[PDB]
Amino acid sequence: MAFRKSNVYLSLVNSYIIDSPQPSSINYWWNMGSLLGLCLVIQIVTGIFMAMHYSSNIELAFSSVEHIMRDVHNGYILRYLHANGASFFFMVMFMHMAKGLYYGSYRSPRVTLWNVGVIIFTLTIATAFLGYCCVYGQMSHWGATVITNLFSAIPFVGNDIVSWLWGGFSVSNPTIQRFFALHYLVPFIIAAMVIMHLMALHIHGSSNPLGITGNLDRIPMHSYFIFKDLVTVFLFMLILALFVFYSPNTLGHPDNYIPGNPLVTPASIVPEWYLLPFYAILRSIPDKLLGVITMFAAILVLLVLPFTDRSVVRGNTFKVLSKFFFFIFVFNFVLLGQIGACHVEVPYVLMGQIATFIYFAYFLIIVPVISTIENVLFYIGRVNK
Amino acid sequence: VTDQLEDLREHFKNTEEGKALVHHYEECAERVKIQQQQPGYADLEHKEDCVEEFFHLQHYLDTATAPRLFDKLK
Amino acid sequence: GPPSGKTYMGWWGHMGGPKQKGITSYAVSPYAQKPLQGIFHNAVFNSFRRFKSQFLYVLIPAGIYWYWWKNGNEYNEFLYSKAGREELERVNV
Amino acid sequence: SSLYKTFFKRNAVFVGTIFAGAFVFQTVFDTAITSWYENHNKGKLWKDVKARIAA
Amino acid sequence: MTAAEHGLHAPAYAWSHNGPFETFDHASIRRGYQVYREVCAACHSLDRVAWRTLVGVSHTNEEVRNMAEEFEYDDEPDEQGNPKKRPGKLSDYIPGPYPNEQAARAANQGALPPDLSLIVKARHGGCDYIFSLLTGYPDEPPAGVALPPGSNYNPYFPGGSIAMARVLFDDMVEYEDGTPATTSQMAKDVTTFLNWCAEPEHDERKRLGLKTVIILSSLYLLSIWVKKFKWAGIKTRKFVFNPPKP
Ligand code: HEM
Ligand code: HEM
Ligand code: HEM
Ligand SMILES: COc1c(O)c(C)c(C/C=C(\C)CC/C=C(\C)CC/C=C(/C)CC/C=C(\C)CC/C=C(\C)CCC=C(C)C)c(O)c1OC
Ligand SMILES: C/C=C(C)/C=C/C=C/C(OC)[C@@H](C)[C@H](OC)[C@@H](C)CCc1oc2c(O)c(OC)cc(OC)c2c(=O)c1C
Ligand SMILES: CCCCCCCCCCCO[C@@H]1O[C@H](CO)[C@@H](O[C@H]2O[C@H](CO)[C@@H](O)[C@H](O)[C@H]2O)[C@H](O)[C@H]1O
Repeated sequence: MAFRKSNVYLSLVNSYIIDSPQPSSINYWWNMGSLLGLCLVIQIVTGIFMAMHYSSNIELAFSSVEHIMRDVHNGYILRYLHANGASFFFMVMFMHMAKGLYYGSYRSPRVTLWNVGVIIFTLTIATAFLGYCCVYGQMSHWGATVITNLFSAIPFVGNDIVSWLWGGFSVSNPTIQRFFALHYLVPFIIAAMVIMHLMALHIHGSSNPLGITGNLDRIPMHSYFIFKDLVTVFLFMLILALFVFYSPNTLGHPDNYIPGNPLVTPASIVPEWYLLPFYAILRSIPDKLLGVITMFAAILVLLVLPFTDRSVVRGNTFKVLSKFFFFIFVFNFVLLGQIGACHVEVPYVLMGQIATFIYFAYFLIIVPVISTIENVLFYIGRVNK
Repeated sequence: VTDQLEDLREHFKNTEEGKALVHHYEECAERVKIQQQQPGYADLEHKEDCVEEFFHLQHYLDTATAPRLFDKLK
Repeated sequence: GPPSGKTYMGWWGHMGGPKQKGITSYAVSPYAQKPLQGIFHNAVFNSFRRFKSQFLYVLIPAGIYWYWWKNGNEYNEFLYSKAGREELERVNV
Repeated sequence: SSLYKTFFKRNAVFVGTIFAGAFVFQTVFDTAITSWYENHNKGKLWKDVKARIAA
Repeated sequence: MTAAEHGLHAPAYAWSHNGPFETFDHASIRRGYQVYREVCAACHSLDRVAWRTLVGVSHTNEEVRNMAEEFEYDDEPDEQGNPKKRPGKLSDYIPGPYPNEQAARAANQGALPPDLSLIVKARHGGCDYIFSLLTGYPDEPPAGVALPPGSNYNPYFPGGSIAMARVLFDDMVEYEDGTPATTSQMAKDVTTFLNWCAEPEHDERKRLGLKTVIILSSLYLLSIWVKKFKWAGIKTRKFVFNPPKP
């Protein structure tokens, strides 16, 4: 047989990237996964090169990043790639997840695939938070303060967990040094989780836009999808480049260009954009404990979809009601984000509480009710007795 | 020479729209000093200011001066 | 090697699909085809069709949310202006 | 296009020629861009400001 | 939130450096430095800017050396261990007016003048904001505004009450290049200078972006074409079904 198939190392490459049978009809929405691997690589490479010039001590962290920006040859390119890349990593992840939601990718036999994906999402959010704290700007200090405090809501031992996470009385040197060490570690755990994600993907293969079997017409990954992936890889790089070179700070917060101050929390404090919908959810609950529980539940509820989707067909392509409510969900999510960016004021507080309800109602009420109705509609529209 | 920005501002404060805006600000300023001279002004917790009317004036001026100021600068 | 669990996808030669018979396919080398320039005149009016069926599913939910957003924002602006400070004290606490 | 068949004659361009052309491109392209860029910003550059200075 | 608390929205001025193909105006940077030295430097530090970065940007190697030497910096102790000073060199960072935070607050009614090295990037509005703030002090605050003692009114600052008084006045600086030193002109210059302080890579960054975007755009258009070619056989493929007899 060909060497690519006989060699122990190359056969892995062959089965995953060359001869892997792909359903002939997958569309550009199936290009997000490769884009995520590319994002992971960009974050790791740029972070290691910057680590070479970074000091984690709380007294030097902010200046060491300014040093990367001013004195390191091409340093600003590395930092801007890393920062803007993190944002692009989230934009693509949301699209990858939304694609799964729309096409019923979370369904059997891909439940394990979906569950591992949820874990990766949690780890990615934690990784970005740890990195954000390393800059040690104003948003870094308060973000670290607020987020480590999320654990104080745990009854009895909560405050002990926080003092342990901090390594002291408050967010200080011990805190930033351990957050940098952890920021360096997690990306590699994410890499291992991605391999487990690809392993689950390999046993059943990708799904397709029709939601039915792809077994009757497959085409090799090599050539077709390798070059098709190339198309979105360049488009992705072009757009990332426009931000990195022409508008590098548009997706960030001006307060992070101010060294962290333990005695003053800016009135302008706003979480990173990709965290806004979750932030809004927490803010909508006027209780400390319930606020943090509901926010975490907003992520874990994604695990419920394989069970609440009662439909007999995979995906929303041929489902009028499901398509409509899917978009209600998407735009409701964007609203949650817009609410997160707003002040805790009158119209906003109530809108956030209603949007929060709609968010949970989608998975727990709308999908099971609507999918059941659609099941019945499909039946009575053709059975003549 | 005279400041280029002050020039363009003065010029626009004297247009039809500008006069209308200073008038509304003026009518507010008048109403305010009358309330100050009356007894019990210190303890009222409902003192009116004219920031809003002032902002409308300043906003109009900004909108007209901003796109022109630099052609007059070096 | 070690026994592998049954799945819903095999590999070339045993994909796991049903036995096919009666279907005949035809194709022509990309080399023998008209170089990329014909995707117009014949493939232009045909396009844009796969969004004429979908835009309503996107637009209506979008509209509902944009309106809801605009309304709440304009109301907040009113509440914090002079004219609405009376209503503000009412709806606030 | 017969222009292609004169240089490469129905065969694809080989890596060596691709690599060679890349080194050439890099130099040419950079000068072309720097020239346009500096010309587009004539008067604002330090080169221009230094000319108006004498010390 | 109320307009006063939010602060007046700064308008968009036509900065010569706005635009993908635009570099900073280096003459304005040069002038901006003078305004900083003669006005701002009395209360504002510029800690992140090293003398050497000025060379080839706004001043000559000689001019910067003279400027650095006007300041004394701590040197290495002598043969006997006693401390000693030294004139400044290009490797040094522009010195600040105050020795520590406490001394800075004492000289400003308890307020702390922030360092201006990143001020342009550390505020929404960027150049538009900084400029507007400097040229936006009204001779008298709007009617009804109870301004605290030692404070000043500026509509562009959140809350309207700012601890920095107007410091720019017509002809308070004598521009070396003969330019009329009006307040709006001086504001336009320091701001341009401060943008460079915060973004020294600006000119070079946009030049690299131009090359990067051209190469990537081409690669993008090219990949589309290559993909369509590699897929032509599949896209135009045709099927026919002839039901098998039993
Ligand atoms: C998927 C992985 C990663 C993500 C999502 C990520 C994300 C981030 C984020 C959001 C920041 C702050 C960006 C900013 O400056 O505003 C950051 C900073 C940083 N990251 Fe990462 N990071 C990742 C991997 C890595 C790795 C492996 C390293 C290797 C050491 C690393 C090193 C750093 C350093 C040195 C900083 C500080 C410099 C800076 O602010 O850009 N990162 N990261
Ligand atoms: C770093 C993150 C990730 C990487 C590198 C990654 C990569 C991939 C790849 C290569 C594919 C195949 C191509 C495609 O369908 O796009 C895939 C499929 C899939 N992934 Fe991910 N993924 C990531 C995160 C996630 C997350 C966060 C989820 C969900 C919460 C998820 C859910 C899925 C599902 C369900 C599929 C199957 C889609 C289908 O065939 O219909 N993935 N992923
Ligand atoms: C044209 C020269 C100057 C420039 C460019 C300038 C610029 C600035 C800027 C941008 C701020 C920050 C405002 C904000 O937080 O948004 C500020 C604050 C301040 N400046 Fe200046 N400044 C100048 C001269 C001066 C001088 C000479 C003094 C000392 C008499 C001074 C004292 C202060 C103080 C005390 C603050 C604190 C404001 C507060 O916290 O309320 N500045 N300045
Ligand atoms: C059936 O479905 C599939 C499918 O199976 C596959 C495989 C793909 C193709 C896509 C992929 C295989 C994506 C895979 C990506 C990854 C596994 C990324 C893993 C991440 C990493 C970060 C790798 C680790 C990297 C390093 C150690 C290098 C960094 C450090 C360096 C270079 C050292 C620097 C230092 C010095 C001193 C020079 C599809 O597109 C697809 O659907 C269409
Ligand atoms: C060693 C690792 C540790 C201790 C922690 C890791 C795990 C935590 C998370 O998830 C993994 C966590 C990021 C959370 O996830 C639920 C996100 C949605 C956070 C959402 C979030 O962000 C904020 C933020 O960014 C801010 O910045 C200025 C400020 C903030 O208040 C004003 C917030 C905030 O109020 C919330 C809820
Ligand atoms: C990841 C970093 C990027 C590195 C550079 C990217 C790769 C560039 C590869 C450039 C040239 O690689 C080149 O490809 C062409 C096919 O396209 C090969 O050509 C081969 O196939 C073509 C096509 O059937 C035949 O006409 C030709 O006679 C044959 O030799 C050529 O021998 C090889 O040398």
